[PDB]
Amino acid sequence: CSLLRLQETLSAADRCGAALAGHQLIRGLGQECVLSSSPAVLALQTSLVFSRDFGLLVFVRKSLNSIEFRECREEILKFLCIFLEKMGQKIAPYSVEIKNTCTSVYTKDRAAK
Amino acid sequence: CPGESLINPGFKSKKPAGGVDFD
Amino acid sequence: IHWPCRLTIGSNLSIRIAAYKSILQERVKKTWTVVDAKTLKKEDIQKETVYCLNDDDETEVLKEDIIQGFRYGSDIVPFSKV
Amino acid sequence: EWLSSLRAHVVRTGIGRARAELFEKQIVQHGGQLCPAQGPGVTHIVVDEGMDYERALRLLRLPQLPPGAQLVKSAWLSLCLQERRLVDVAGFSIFIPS
Amino acid sequence: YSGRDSLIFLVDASKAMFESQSEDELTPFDMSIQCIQSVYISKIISSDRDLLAVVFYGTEKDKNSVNFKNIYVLQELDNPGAKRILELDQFKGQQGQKRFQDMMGHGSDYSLSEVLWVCANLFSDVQFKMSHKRIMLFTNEDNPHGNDSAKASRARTKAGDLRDTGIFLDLMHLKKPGGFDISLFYRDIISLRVHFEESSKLEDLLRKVRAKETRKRALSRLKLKLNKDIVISVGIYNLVQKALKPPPIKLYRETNEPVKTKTRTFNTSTGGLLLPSDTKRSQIYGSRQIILEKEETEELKRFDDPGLMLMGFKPLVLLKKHHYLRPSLFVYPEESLVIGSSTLFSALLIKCLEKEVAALCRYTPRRNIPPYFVALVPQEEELDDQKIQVTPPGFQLVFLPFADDKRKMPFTEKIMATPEQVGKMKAIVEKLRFTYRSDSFENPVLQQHFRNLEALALDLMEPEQAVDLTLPKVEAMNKRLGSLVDEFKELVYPPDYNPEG
DNA sequence: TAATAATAGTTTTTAGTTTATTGGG
DNA sequence: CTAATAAACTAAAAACTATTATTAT
Repeated sequence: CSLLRLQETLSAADRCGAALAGHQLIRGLGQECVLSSSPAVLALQTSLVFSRDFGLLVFVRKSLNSIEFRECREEILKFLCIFLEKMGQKIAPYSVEIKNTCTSVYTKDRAAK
Repeated sequence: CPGESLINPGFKSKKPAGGVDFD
Repeated sequence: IHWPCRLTIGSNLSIRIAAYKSILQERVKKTWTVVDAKTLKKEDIQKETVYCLNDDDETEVLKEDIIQGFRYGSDIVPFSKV
Repeated sequence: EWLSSLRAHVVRTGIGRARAELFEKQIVQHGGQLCPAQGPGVTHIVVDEGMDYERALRLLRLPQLPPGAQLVKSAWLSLCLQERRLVDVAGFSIFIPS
Repeated sequence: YSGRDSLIFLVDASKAMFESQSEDELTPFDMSIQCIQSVYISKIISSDRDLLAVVFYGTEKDKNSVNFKNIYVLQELDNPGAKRILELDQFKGQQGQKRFQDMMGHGSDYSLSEVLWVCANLFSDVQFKMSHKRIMLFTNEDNPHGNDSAKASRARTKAGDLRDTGIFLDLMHLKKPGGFDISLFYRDIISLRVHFEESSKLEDLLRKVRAKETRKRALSRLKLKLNKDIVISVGIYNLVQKALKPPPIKLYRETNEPVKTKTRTFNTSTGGLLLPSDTKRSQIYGSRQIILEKEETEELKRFDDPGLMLMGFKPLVLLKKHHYLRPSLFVYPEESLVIGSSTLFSALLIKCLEKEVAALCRYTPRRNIPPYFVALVPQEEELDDQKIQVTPPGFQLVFLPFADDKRKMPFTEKIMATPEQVGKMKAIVEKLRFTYRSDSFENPVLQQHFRNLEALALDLMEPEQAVDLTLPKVEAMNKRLGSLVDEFKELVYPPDYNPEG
């Protein structure tokens, strides 16, 4: 649904600095979370590949020391927690890349924080 | 407020170091 | 030990002096070393320090390719030692 | 001289310099003579714990792994050092994707 | 406490500030630029934790979210940085004002209400714990909007609005050939001489200030016990702390990013990585060394809980004043945990001042630390001419040496001298007497460290010279005394013995 | 079925080494 | 014929917020 537009905007919302961009990011992430919090049978499938592209984006771009990205990091970790708890064991294709991203996050420059 | 650092609220103004002035 | 020096008054007046430390908060010369739980010697123990480029994926930094710095303003200015 | 049957290679990357030279002198003393990794005759390659096959390939500029060279960690060789005899590389081999 | 501070600076864009009555004199624009750079670097040295901004108005262009015309912000409210210093520096000088007039607009009409609105807005755009208000301005004209009385009315209305919202302003005199003439529009819209001149407090801004001035912070929250159960809330402070150079910030060679530090211990014979548990404290006394672990080492160091237990009373004269071990501390009464402790503090200080006796008290600063014996030295509250305290009230903390701390001295005898020589250097000291003041002796070595630091930061043409005060002006004293020094040399020294070896 | 009380996270001293720096014999 | 040692150096702990689980029903 609108999650495609939303992911496009979030990928476009980290060009300049202007940590208000991070505020737009966190509010947005709240909306996609609650939209995909309760799918019926269908939106979960699109949400899976949305999670794929979003993890890709935060791994390749949200890889710096800006706190506007750090708050995004914690909120999306909680968000992925609740989705995978809700989605159960159906995210087998994304498991190893999630592990790679998470290990990178531990080894990320955020290790100073 | 007089006697306070105009550059620093809550702190007094400090006169520059002078050294000595013998009598 | 003491401090053999000269008192100074202006330029034309001076007195050789031997200053002594009257009161000092003395400290024990001996400090605790580190030994192995089994070897019980410093020889097996080898402490070392590692510096690597945390930003560029823990890329190792030479101990002579390393510089100090100082936080000047809302930033850290690069600065050497010598 | 039980290590004299070892013609291995040591990698400075991932290994502390003091650790690297200590391993070098230990292997030389016990007869183990080092050889370049990209060259032949490499029994083992001394790398860190978290080394990747492609990461090692791009580190050593190797399109392919050298023949007979095992991407083993320093834990196994250190182990063989304290109990003075060799151990298998099982539990120390890093997987090679095809 | 009071958190971050904000200082905001306003200068009108008009040709009056680009010109002077005497061309030898600076332009108001240029003197304002150099003064603002001076206060920026002074604040960077002193209290860089706070927030500063740069904003202009009256130009031919505007930069702000509100899009009010000719209202051009330059630097938002941020901790000052060297890039800000330099990007405000290039506009200094004649060529600086020329390039400013080129790339930046200058000279137009506006409203004071709108600039007040946008400055208050950007002040609100900070999400930090604000401490105080400081919104500086710089103008040589006292009536910028008297053409429209409605503009003056709305300006004073918005000034009342800011002073209602807990905002404080301040006005700087700028040189006016006709006299700046305050109270024409101010002293009523803001919170004396007409001031043809301008120097009213800028001279305090131009003088270099280099310090750290650590804010109000308690050294330790401590609980005092008299015998076993008398609980007292006490707060310990210090009036002096040794000033040290800021620590070096280790960083990479090329990229100059701060490299993180990794520290580890590994085996030699095994070669493998060691473990913290394997670490054992070892010392070698005699043949048999001692095997120990750290935890029980501080357990041995652990003697008593933190607290101050009264060990009695001794007159202040019995202690020998030369016995010091550390910079003296200062305690103040507290009412945080214990209520009414300040009443006890007042009663005891009054009684001890009446009886001029110290209060010996065993001292334990922190857990698992060896205790110590301290005496409580009362201190009164002394005011200045304007009834502002110069000596804080409360108690000083003196430190007494142990037996071992007193180093043995070599034997020294008593030697007498002629009273004629005694009167001679009595006259000598009376010649060169003065009065000590604590606000005249800094460490110029640290000052030179800083000086080189801005010299390298801003690429200053010269390493700024440290104005040392520790060097005596030997020529002056030699002129004042002259033929008295050789009189001493003949009176005391033999006339063949050089002071050197 | 939905509150408030413990409660970590940055500065900032300060002890704890360490050193590299003299003349001692 | 072999030193306290001043300065440098890292370590360690307190102080001040500092929101953040956390019971009641």
